[PDB]
Order: sequence, then C-alpha cells, then structure tokens
Amino acid sequence: VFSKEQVQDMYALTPMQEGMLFHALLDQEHNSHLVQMSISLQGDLDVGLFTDSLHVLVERYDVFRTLFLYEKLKQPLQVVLKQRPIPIEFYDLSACDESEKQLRYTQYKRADQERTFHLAKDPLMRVALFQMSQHDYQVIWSFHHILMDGWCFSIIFDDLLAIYLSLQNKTALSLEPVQPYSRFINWLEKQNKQAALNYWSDYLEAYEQKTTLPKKEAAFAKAFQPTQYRFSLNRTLTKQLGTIASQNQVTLSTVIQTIWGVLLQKYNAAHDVLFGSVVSGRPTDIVGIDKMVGLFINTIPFRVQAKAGQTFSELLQAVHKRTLQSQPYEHVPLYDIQTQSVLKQELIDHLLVIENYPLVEALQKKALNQQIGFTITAVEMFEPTNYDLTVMVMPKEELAFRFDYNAALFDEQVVQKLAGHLQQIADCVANNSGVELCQIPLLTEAETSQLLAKRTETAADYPAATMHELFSRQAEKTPEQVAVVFADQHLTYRELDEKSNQLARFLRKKGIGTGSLVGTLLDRSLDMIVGILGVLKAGGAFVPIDPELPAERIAYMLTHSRVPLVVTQNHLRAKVTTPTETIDINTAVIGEESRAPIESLNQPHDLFYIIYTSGTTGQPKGVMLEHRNMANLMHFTFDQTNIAFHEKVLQYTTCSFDVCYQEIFSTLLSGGQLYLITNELRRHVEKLFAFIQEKQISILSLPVSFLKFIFNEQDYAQSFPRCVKHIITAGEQLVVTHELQKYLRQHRVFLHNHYGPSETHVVTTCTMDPGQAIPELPPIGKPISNTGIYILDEGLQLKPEGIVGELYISGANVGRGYLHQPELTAEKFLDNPYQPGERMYRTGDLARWLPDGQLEFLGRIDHQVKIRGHRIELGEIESRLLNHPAIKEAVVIDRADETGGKFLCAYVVLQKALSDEEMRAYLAQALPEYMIPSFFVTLERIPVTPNGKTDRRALPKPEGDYVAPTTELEQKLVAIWEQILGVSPIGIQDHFFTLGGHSLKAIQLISRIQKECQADVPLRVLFEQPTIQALAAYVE
Amino acid sequence: ESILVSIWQNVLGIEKIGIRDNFYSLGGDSIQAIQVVARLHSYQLKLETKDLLNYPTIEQVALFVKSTTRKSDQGIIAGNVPLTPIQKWFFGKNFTNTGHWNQSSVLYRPEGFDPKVIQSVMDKIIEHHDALRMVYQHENGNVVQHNRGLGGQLYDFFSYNLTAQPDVQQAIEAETQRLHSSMNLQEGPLVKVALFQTLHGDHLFLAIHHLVVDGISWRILFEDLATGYAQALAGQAISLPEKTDSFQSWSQWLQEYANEADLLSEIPYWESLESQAKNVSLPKDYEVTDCKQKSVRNMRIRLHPEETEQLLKHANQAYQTEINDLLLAALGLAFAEWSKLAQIVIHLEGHGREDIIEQANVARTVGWFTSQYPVLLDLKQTAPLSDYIKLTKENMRKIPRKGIGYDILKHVTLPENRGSLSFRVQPEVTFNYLGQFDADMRTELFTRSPYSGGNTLGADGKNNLSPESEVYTALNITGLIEGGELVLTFSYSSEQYREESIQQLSQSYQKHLLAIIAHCTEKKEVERTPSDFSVKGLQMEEMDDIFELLANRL
Ligand SMILES: *P(=O)(O)OCC(C)(C)[C@@H](O)C(=O)NCCNC(=O)Cc1ccc(C2=C3CC[C@@H](OC(=O)NCCNC(=O)CCNC(=O)[C@H](O)C(C)(C)COP(*)(=O)O)CCC[C@H]3C(C)=NN2)cc1
Ligand SMILES: Nc1ncnc2c1ncn2[C@@H]1O[C@H](COP(=O)(O)OC(=O)[C@@H]2CCCN2)[C@@H](O)[C@H]1O
Repeated sequence: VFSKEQVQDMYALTPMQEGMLFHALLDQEHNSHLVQMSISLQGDLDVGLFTDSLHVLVERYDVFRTLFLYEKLKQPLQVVLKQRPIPIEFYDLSACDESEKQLRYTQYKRADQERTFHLAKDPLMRVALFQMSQHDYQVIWSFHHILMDGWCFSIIFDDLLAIYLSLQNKTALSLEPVQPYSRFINWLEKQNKQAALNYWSDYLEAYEQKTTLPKKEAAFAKAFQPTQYRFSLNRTLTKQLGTIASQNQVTLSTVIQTIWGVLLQKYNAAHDVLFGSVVSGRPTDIVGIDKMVGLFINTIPFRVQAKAGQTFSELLQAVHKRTLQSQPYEHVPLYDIQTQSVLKQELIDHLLVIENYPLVEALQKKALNQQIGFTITAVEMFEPTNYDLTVMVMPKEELAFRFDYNAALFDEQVVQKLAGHLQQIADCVANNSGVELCQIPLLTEAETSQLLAKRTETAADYPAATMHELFSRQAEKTPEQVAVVFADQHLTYRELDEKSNQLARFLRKKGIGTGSLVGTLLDRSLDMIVGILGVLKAGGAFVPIDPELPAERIAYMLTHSRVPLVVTQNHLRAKVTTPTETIDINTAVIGEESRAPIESLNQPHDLFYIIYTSGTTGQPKGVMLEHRNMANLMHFTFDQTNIAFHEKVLQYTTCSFDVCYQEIFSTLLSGGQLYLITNELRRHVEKLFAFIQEKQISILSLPVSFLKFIFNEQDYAQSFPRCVKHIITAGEQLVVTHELQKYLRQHRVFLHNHYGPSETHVVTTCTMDPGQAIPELPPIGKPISNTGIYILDEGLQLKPEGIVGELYISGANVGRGYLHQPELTAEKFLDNPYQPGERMYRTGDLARWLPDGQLEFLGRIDHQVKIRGHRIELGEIESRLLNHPAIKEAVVIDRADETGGKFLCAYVVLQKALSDEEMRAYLAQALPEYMIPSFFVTLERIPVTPNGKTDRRALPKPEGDYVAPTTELEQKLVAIWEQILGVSPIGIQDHFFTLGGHSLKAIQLISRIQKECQADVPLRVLFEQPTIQALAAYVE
Repeated sequence: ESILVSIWQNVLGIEKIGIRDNFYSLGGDSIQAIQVVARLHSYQLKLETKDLLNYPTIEQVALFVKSTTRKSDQGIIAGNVPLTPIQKWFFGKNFTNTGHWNQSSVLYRPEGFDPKVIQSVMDKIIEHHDALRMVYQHENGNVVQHNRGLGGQLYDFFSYNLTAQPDVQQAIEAETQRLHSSMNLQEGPLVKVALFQTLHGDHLFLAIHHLVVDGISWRILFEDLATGYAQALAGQAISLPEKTDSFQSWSQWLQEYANEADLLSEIPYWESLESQAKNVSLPKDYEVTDCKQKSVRNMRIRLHPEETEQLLKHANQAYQTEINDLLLAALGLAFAEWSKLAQIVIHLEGHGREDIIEQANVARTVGWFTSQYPVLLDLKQTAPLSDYIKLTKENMRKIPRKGIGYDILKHVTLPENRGSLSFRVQPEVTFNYLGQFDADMRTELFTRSPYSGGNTLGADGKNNLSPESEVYTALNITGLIEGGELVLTFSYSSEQYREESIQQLSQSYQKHLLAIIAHCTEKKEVERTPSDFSVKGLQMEEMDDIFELLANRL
C-alpha cells in the first residue's frame, strides 16, 4: 500500500521528456516508443548476482525510479519513488532443443516489443535473462526512451558490470558519484528562455516553402510498417569526402548534411531546404554532463540555403557557421520552435541522424575490460520511431547509410533511387569541391540513357515538304471537294488553289519572296484562308492581324515586323494607318492573274508565319514558325491522332494565336470541310452548339477556360452538341468539371489536351481522353514525333523522373528565334546539351514525368503560389469550387497585399446564392485550411484574353481568415482555454493551435478537462476536432 | 599552451599538432571537443567548447583558457569603499556619538599573553584584512568610506595591571568603558586592544567598531588570531590563509549587483510585504517617540537541557523545519496571545554573504555583512498548530534570497530603479538566533576571560554602545545556547513597556516553544511541506492532491 514516505522528490519535466510524454499519450491505442537491447553473453554468469546488480543499478539512478504523473495535475511531474524494483525474469531454456529454444526466444522478444509501458503505474525498465545453453545467455532489456538517451546505455552497462564485479569479488563499489539530473532541470530553469526563442525565430526568418520527399499517398490512415534500406559508399569516396571536409574546415558531419541539403534542393526545386537534425543537447557549461544519465537528445531544425551562384565549398562554410550559431540555443523544445514558424505543426517532417559512435560496438568492446566470467558475444538494438523517414549515417571506413521508412508512404524504388542520387551527389562533390550547386547531377548513366531514349522513341522520318507543297499535293486528291465554307459561299480545293495562285502571282509581281512577310488584316471571311495560302504560295510569310485588336497593337506589329505589304478587305483598309501598301484581296487584277500552279520557289527551311505573344515585356515579341515546325506537326497528327479526313471543324479561335491556324492546316491537309465562324458566334454560345448540330460539326478547338466554365452553366447543359466527336483544347491547366465529365460519357467525345508554347509549335505533347476514366486535372501527355522533353535544372542538368523541373522542348518544332528583339532569343533558345546540333527552347513552365511516362503540368515558374508555407494547386481549389452547383466559374489567384504579403482569393461566379462562410465550409469539407482562400469575390463573368485565357489583370482588387464570433454556450467549458492559452475570451469555433496552442498545452488542457469535467478526452480528439465544438459527442 | 597542444593529441589521436593547425582539419568533432574539455579540466583550466569550436586554432583559443579558481590579492587594497546597506543604515540612524557603536570580546590564556607577542600578531592580523583599516570622512555633508595603505595608526593599544585592585572586574570594566568611546571615525584605529595583567594571569582585550566587523567575521577573526598566536608562540614566520575577495571588492560588485535585473525581479515580493504590513503596530504601555540605550533593560528565559536537546535533534524531523522556523512560530503564538493583533512584523539578521554575486567568494572576508529583512507573521489560524507550523515554515521559505535583497533596495539601488517600495516599515520588534558559543570557543589555546563584563559580542554586551545612543528597536530578542540550554533574551526600552508586560510576553513565549517542541516530538510522521519537493510554486492543495493521486495509482 502507498504511503507518503515513499516519495523522494518531484520535478517538472525537461523539454524532451515533455516530447516523449506527448508521444506516449498520443499513440496509446498502438503505442510503443521502446528501445530493446539484445545482449548475448557466453561464459559463466551467476543469474543471482546479475539480478542483484540490476536492483542495485535501479537504486543508484533516480531516473530508473521516476514515474510521470499527468492525470489531473496543473503540470506534468516527475515523481521519484524511494524504492522501485524492476521486473527481472529468468528463463531456463536449457532443457529445450535448438529449434524450440530459438522459437520461444523470438516469440518472447516480439511480444516484449509489443508490451507497452504505463508511464505511471509500471516500472519503466524490464530485463529478461534466457539461458540458451550451459554457457550461452541472452539478455533482453527494454525501457521507455523517456528515461534516457539510448547511448546512455554505455554508462548504465559499465555501471552494471562494475556492480557485478564488485559483488562476485566481494569488493566495494568504486563508482563515482552520480551526476544528478536535477542539475540539468535547474540549469534549464535558470536559462533565458526568450533569447533562445528569439534566436529560433531569426533562424527561420525567411523560410517560405515546406520541404518534402516523394510520398506515395495521402496519409488517409496511420498504418505503419517499419521497413529499412541500407547502402554504403566505396572506401575512396568516403576518404575523399573526409578530405573535402578537412580542407573546407568543417566536420564530415557537415559535409554529409550539406550533401543531404543539395539532394533535398534538387528534389524540391528550391534553394532553401529545412530538415530535422538530432543533436546531443548536452551543454558544455554543465559540470559533469558528459556522464549524466537522462533524456537530453533534442530535435532541432537544420537549414541549408544556397545562393543562386554559390559553390558547394561556400555552402559548407555557411552550414558550419549556422550550426556553430545554433549550438547555444539547441536545448529549446521543438514544440516551442514550431510556434516561431509560419509552418507551425509541419516544420520538420524527416530526420537526418549522424551516429559518430553507436551504442553497439561500444557496448560490444567495453566488456573486454573486465576479468568476469563472460564476454559479450552479440548485440542488437530495436527502436520504434514516429517519422515517416529517418536517415541514419555511420561514418565508418565506408560511409554507411540506412533509411528507416514507412513503406505505406514511400515505395522501395523511391528510396532506392534516392540512394542512387545520394551516391551521385557524393561522388560529384568528392571529385571537385568547387562545382556550382546547379551543376551537380543527380543521375547515373542508367537514368540518363533512359531519359534521353524518351526522345528517340519519338523518332520518325518525314519528307519535310513545304507546307504549301503538302497542301498542293493533297488538293489534287479531291479537287471537287468543298474545302472551305462560309455563311453561304464556299471554296473547293480547286477554287482555293486557283485563287491562291492568282494572289501569289500578284504578290511575286509585287516583289514578295523568301525575305518577305505579308500582312493580312482579313475579317475571318472566306478570303482569309485564300490570303494565307496565296501568301505562302507567293513564298512569303503571312502575318495575321486582328480587326478587333487595338489600333496601338495594329500599329506596333506593322512597324516592328517591317512588313512591306498588308492584305485586307476594303472596309478594314482604314485600319492600316502605316505608310505601307494596302491591297484589297478582291482586287480585279488578282482575279485576272494566271490560275495555274505557281512554283515552289523556296527552301525547306524558310520562315512562313509570325505571331506576337504577350509576356513580361510590355512589347509583344514577334515569334515566327519555320516550315519544318508545322510540317513536323502535320505528319505526326496524321500518323498517331484522331483527326480524320471526313470531319467537319470550326475555325473558332481569334485568328491570331498559334493553335488557330493549326486547325486550318490539319483541316485543309486532310480534305475536310472548314466552316468560318462568324465573329458574333464567337460570343453567343447559345448559337454555337446550334450551329454545330445544324452543320453536324465534329472537330472543335476550345480554350481550357471554355472547358472549365461553359459546359458547367446549368442553362447550357441540355444544348450540348450531339454530332461532336472530337474537341481539341490548349492554353491552360485543364479543369474537366464534373459536368463536363458527364458530357463526355454521354457521347464518347474524345477530348485532347495539348501542351505548347508558341516558339516551339502549336503543340508538343498530346493526351487524348476516350472516356474510360477522366481525372479532374489531366496530364499534358506524350511528346510528339521528333521532339524531346527535357526536365532540366537551372544548369541544364537532366533531373530525375517524377520531380518538378524546367520543361525544355527540342526537335523540329523549334523556331528560329525572336523576329526582332533578337537578343532575347539567346536567353530562350540554345543547343541541346544532350543532343548537340538540335535546337532547344525553354518554356517558363515546370513539369513532371509521371510513372506511366505521361507529362504533368505545374504552371509557370514565375507564379509559384506557396501560401501559408504550403504549395497549393489552384487547380484543386478550382475543381472543388467549379463542382459546386452554385458556382459557374471560379478563378483562384494569389494576390499581393498592401504590405507585399501574398494571400489567396477566389474570384467566383455564382449560379445561385451562397455566402463566404458557406463556401469556406464547402472547401473545408475537402481541402486543408492552408488551401482555403482568405477572401472571395463575386463577378458577372471572368474576363478572358482574346485567345480565351483568363486575364489576371482584369480582375478587381480584394477588399477588407479563421476569425469567428463569440458564441459560448457554457463558458465553464471555455475558461480552461482562457487560462491555458491566455489570449482572450474565446469563441466556440476557434481552433486550438491556430490560437497558439501547442502539443504540451494540449496535455494541460486534457488534464484540466479530466479534473474539472471528469471526462478523459483522448489527446487524439483535440487533433481530430481541435475546437470547443467537438465536445458535443461527449455530453449529448 | 603546450598543455593544450598535448591534450588535443591524446584525444583526437593525431600526432604533432602544431601551433595553428585546425581542430577540424586534424579531424576534430562535435563530441571529441567534450573529451578535450574534460581532459583540460584535469589541469584545473576551464574552456568552453563554445570557444574551442569557434576559434579552432590553438594560438587563438589560448585567449580563453582560464583558471578554475581565482587567487584573490594576498597583498594590499586601498582607496574608496562604497557604503554597504547596513553601513548606510547606520549613518542614516545618526547616533549620538557614532564613535561608540562597537563589538568586542576579552580573551584569556592560562599563562597569559606576552605583550610584544600579541602586538606582533595584531600587526599582521590587521595588515591582512583591509576593511578593518577603513576610516569614515565626516565631510562634504555626507559620508564616504576610505581604506588605508599600511602605516601607523592601525589599532589603538592599551596595557594595564589590575592586581593592585582586588575587584579586578570593576577596574577592567571602568577602563574598558573608555575605549568604546574613542573611535575617531574621521581617521583613527577602528580596532582597540588592551591587556590586563592579574594574579590569575593576563587578560587580553579586543574591541572593533561595528562598521567593520560581524559575528561571522568575529569567528573568522578569532580563528585567524588563534593561528597567528600559535605561530608566534612557535616562533615561525607568521602567515595566514589566502585572502578571499576583500571587502572593497565586495562593496564594488555589490553596487554593480545592486542594479542588476536579478535583484529587481524580487521587487513584487517586497512590495507584497510592505503593502501588507502597512497597518501593523505593536501597542505600547507608554507612548514616547524616542528612548536612549540607558533606558534599555534585558531579561532572560531559559529551556532545560532536555527540552533544548529535543528542540535541536528531534523536532525538526516532524516537518523538515530548521530551528528558526520553530522559534519564530512560537514567537507568533506569543504575540497572538499577548498583542491580539492580526499580524506582526519581525525583523531578522541574516548573515548575508548569500552567493549573490556569482563570481564572488567572501567566505574569508571580514566586514559588517548583516542583512536585515522584515517578515510578516500571520497570527489568525493558530488553533490547528499542525498547520500554523507549516504556514510559518513556508513563509520563511518564500523569502527570495534569504533577505539580502531588501536592504540593497532600501539603501543602495538607484532610487529611480526601485519601484513603489516605501521602506516605511520600522523595526518595532526584531528576532535573531545565534548558533552555539563555539564561534568564540573555536580554539583551545585561549579562552574567554571570566571577567567578561558587559563586553560580550551579542545583545548581552553592555559597554559596546554609548548610553546616549538612540533605541533603534523596541523589542530585541536574541537566542543562544550555553552549556546546552537555549536562552532567549528580551531587551526592551523602559518608558515604552513595563517589566510585567515583558515578563508576560516571555512566559507566553516559553510556554508555546515548549508546546511546539512537544508537538513536534510526539508526531511520528514526517509531514513534508510543499517547499520540500523541488517543484517551483507548489502549494498545499496541489501537493496533497498529487499525493492523493499517487494513492489512486499505486
Ligand atoms: P507540438 O505542437 O508541441 O509539437 C511538438 C512535437 C514535434 C510533436 C514533439 O512532441 C515531438 O514529437 N518531438 C520531436 C519529434 N519527435 C521525435 O521522434 C524526435 C526524436 C527522434 C529520434 C530519437 C531517437 C533516435 C535518434 C538519435 C540517434 O543519434 C544519436 O547518435 N543520438 C543523438 C545524437 N548524438 C549522439 O548521441 C551522437 C551523434 N552525434 C552527435 O553528437 C549529434 O547527433 C550531432 C552534434 C548532431 C552530430 O555531431 P557532430 O558531427 O556535429 C541514435 C539513436 C536512434 C534513435 C533512437 C533509437 N532513439 N531516439 C529521439 C527523438
Ligand atoms: N494545354 C496547356 N496546358 C498548360 N499550359 C499551357 C497549355 N497550352 C499552353 N500553355 C501555356 O502556354 C505558355 C506559353 O505559351 P503562350 O502562353 O505564349 O501561348 C498560348 O498559350 C497560346 C494562346 C492561344 C493558345 N496557345 C506556357 O508557359 C504554358 O503555361
């Protein structure tokens, strides 16, 4: 029975005892945070004197008699009992046979790994002796970590063997006085806490984007299966890393940590990467701390940050300085440091541990120092761990590595490749200390040749015939067929060819030729196609101009291109205010020109098409397509796609962006029937699908925004065209709304997603959806014939599959450059470092190879949103918004506030009423709080750039978070929050950690609730439903 | 230094470490540094790894290798010495004849003392401790202390033979009464010495001005004089223990500490004290504003040796108290019965030296270090004595630095720095408990003169203040043990109280002290109190709730 006399002392917990108390209270339903040694001893061992020496050892150390009391107290306490014998069991297995002995042993050892400790009621150490044979023993010795750092076992076992020798040889204990752990508790209370929290808030000052490693799936359930992978570097690589360290004036630990940092940077596409470091938080100021038994090991955030031009040497010195600066403050609890970060709970998500001196080998050699009757013959260690990955590094003669990972979250191939990447970085650094960080490759030859073969697997032979030669050679195949149709008039291929010959004869008489760009300002009436083909047949490049564009742009294009001639309709001539000849395409002299074929008086490689893109310059830049770029497209589109000869296709787009003419050429060069969209039907969608039905139209070209929105409008839903068979789209990250998903099934319409910047060619990847399944955010697909896609880093280094990097395009669909402003071309086009001689072009877009070999889009590199520390697919938010039957049309944008802080706002068009909290709840039903927009705006229609892409300029500025009203039904329920958090009178809706709570204060909250309300609310419930609303299930 | 050139090699395992090879380049490490520091600690040198790692070259880290122990000046210090709080209190009290406020004792030796031998001792013993040479400049409308470089006028010495008068005690009394008057505080020997020859042997007089001496300092001085005299009688060269931080350096670091953030942290405690004490007032038999020491009379109460040995050896265990906690609880009960006030404030003389300045060592310093702090006693809930004793223990444990702070705030902190503290509370009653008399009988080579007269160290000294001095405390209560009996002396101002009322208060004290001794011996359980458990801010309700929760969990 208890009596007060049995308590020796009480203390508050140290920071890391508080951390492992948190663990033990969290994981209770399957808890185990339990070191297990197995030590095998051969020789003669008196199990009596080993029992007695264990009991003396437990008397000697107060931490072996500590029990932790948290139930109803204001504060967790250590309680040190005066006497507390531990369970010691002796099993004489020596009568059993080997196959029985080793089974009974392993069954015990496995069950002992399962047998949890009660931090209060049960002694926190266990020993078992097994006598396997007349001179063979195994010790299983398991203890909660909260007691001590596992490495302390070297001291504890030296003490144990000293006690055993003193007993068996009847001699007094020479053991030096135990360094009391209350010295550390007192020193922790004497220290200036706030100066340390200020250091840690400075250390994390600019930390923007959370680090990651490629997780297999969202953690839908806490399934865990501890799995390992291990590998080691060669002798020479290890010694050369050691030389690098000895010469950059750092420890090899700093080299290992910098190499890990560089790996994390390459995997994260970021220059600032933070990971957890496990540090021996033993301050050198404490007397005798080097032999003090207790829990000191602390997890601290370790941060490696690269400048854009920094060398690895210069990052080594930076990391050295940072680690030296951190050492004064590494006793701070990580649960406090987390509050000094915008990431809060998610700051650290994996650990790198360097084991300069393990417990094994050390314990496996010290025992040779004594004349006792036994020798340590084998040794083992087990330790559960919470993190999904831990990296252990052991700088032996070969630098050995081990990954302890949850196989529920990381694939074996992911860890295998990560190990190969670590080897490659290590070798690169070892050979040349001074390599640029962006110039270290991750990839071995097996990765490299595969990624380059992903180019050549697109290889093809094509005749490279001129685009108007390919037309001519097709038009003779069906001269009687109607090629182009307008409101009522039409042209056959014969009529097109004749009229184009006439115009080409006129132009050539007018001096048009290989050097010559011909303007067209034609009203998308029939003559526009004749204009194109006649200008090309005249051997010159057509420059399409929009009647609706500003006169400022119509002037800028004409004055910047140095176009000698423009062709227009009569009524549009007045737009051409420049001093340049302006020919009516109806001119009778051209009607009188000779209709027979003109000659292909041009080379296979000349320019033929200039269009001007928007961008970051206020000046649009004229981009130009060589004949080879489009010729490469047309043959691939025939060979491997589902355009067909007999199909009927609208030229819908606004006659000035790369896709629009690519519909024309694909339609013409396959004998189909083009219909010229009346520019009023470009807006009245009510008429578009009607015209599609009436003309049985079958191929459509539609911007991505059109698919995000127009098929979602409930009024339009029933007017969807039944004759359609293919819809082709390009422009933006595609969102296939659930309505559009359904309006694909009903008619099995093939939707095609095409990636393409203008400078490469109208498309360079395709994905085609038949309607087996359609994800909401489809990929951009596979590289077209004679193209490579290279996901590079900034040093043009290939980067591993599945990882975000710059999307470079190569092959015949690469243009000559920028027409004028030519100096920008050298910034955007270059030679392919991996296929020298082929041109290369950079899109400012990040992409990722999927495991199936599809290409996956990650938006522009200029606009990485990363709000509240977390990257946020605006496509996911736009998906959840657009799926709501209340929402017609959602655009989600990162804004900058009037302080320069980025924040999310959703611009939303509402079919039927709802209000800010209603959609905020709708998002919270499916989307994390970091990716719910802080403001919402209602508009009549999202503005669209004439090409259909949404206009980030044309949206109104926000005006005027977690805040919610006061609502308390029972302040008796809230006053615990009031007293623990201290912030204010509280609202019922408010969120514990958002209000500045943290793990340990949750323990205080539970112990208060389970005193003042006498309910044992699990520590998990405060995380599932971290608000005062959650109580209802416990009181109704 | 070559010591560290070695200690690296015998840790890192790399030979021929140079004067500026690099700890890391040699292969140092985050841990191996701890080993190097521990190995250097065997040479009594301290080095933070925070410097070994940060200045990773021997030539550069030599700038931070320090001795583990200082060796404070064994020579001479001189010049201005800032007034300590007790000294500023003294000059603020403005006594009539401040030159008559002293401490003294009279030694004896069975075969006497050779005058030249004891004078030769007093030469060196007054050289060694510097504060005893100080003088107090009665100028510039204020006082400033000065300490004197060696010369003449260290101490004043007188010699007498009393054998001509059979009443030797009266002759030595009347002659020693002179010297107490003769402290030329402006410039003169603040140590007075006399020798009185007699048929029974030689009587040796020492007297010192209180501004430069203390009880603990009188122990120090007697053990120093005992070794000095043993050395002189043995004929060896006289030399003395190594000097600790000499009093000038103490005053200096004290004024440096007197403004630090540590002491200022106490301010809300001493505010809670003064704000709660405001209305205390011990009632008076006669209303008078001041009295003179000649009006003071003293009376004594005694405990028998059995009760004394119970009080010392056993009562402490019932509550893990110390002796002061029981004596003060008995005093509380006595005032609860006698004064019938709800509260009283009792002043206590702590010895100071309270490890305040972390670098300081004053274990051998001679000076007036006494720190005076008030304590408020609750007198209401006296009925459950089992809990009045605990309330008194924990009140004594709530004093933040054993009271050294309050005098510094009162006299030496910068006056804008010290907050709302009024310092208006005045010592109507003061309580002290001395240890054994063995602070005087600390060596056998000489003994206290049987003719001690009024010339004792403590409150039973009679000559050591001028009869014309003010009464600074109305009730002065001091404990001592002699011959195994506790004695409490009540000294009081006649013309503020009459004899019967102090007889009453002293009998109420003896009654309740006996009651507490008994209660603490009859109780067989150790009922520990929240201060025993090394948890900051623990309270009775929480401690007993924790203990209830242990019973519900074991
Ligand atoms: P709430 O919102 O409040 O949030 C707070 C949280 C985060 C929830 C908090 O409660 C929390 O969960 N705590 C932090 C995260 N939890 C953990 O699980 C932390 C943790 C992980 C792993 C372990 C154990 C390890 C790792 C230690 C291994 O390394 C090692 O050798 N021991 C410590 C390091 N020092 C040494 O002993 C020797 C190695 N070298 C060193 O000296 C240092 O490592 C340097 C200085 C960093 C390198 O030296 P130099 O080259 O610079 C060994 C054992 C392996 C596991 C085991 C078995 N047990 N524990 C503990 C906690
Ligand atoms: N399907 C797509 N998915 C993702 N990004 C796309 C897609 N199509 C183009 N991009 C984007 O096109 C950008 C470059 O082409 P640019 O915007 O100058 O031209 C145009 O966009 C013209 C205008 C009419 C249609 N093409 C890329 O960075 C990529 O984000």
